[PDB]
Amino acid sequence: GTRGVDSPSAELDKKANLLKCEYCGKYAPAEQFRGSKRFCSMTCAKRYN
Ligand SMILES: [Zn+2]
Repeated sequence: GTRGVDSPSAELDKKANLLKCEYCGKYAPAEQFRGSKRFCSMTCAKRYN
C-alpha cells in the first residue's frame, strides 16, 4: 500500500494520519491513540480518566 513510501519514519507510518491528545496537544499517528482516539497513550489518557 501507499503507507510508508516517502517516509524515513516508515515504522511510524510516516505519521501522516495525525490527530492530537486533547490534553497536551501533541500530534501522533492515530494508532498510538489507544485512549480511544481522544488522548495519546497511558500517562495522558489515564490522567483524564
Ligand atoms: Zn498526551
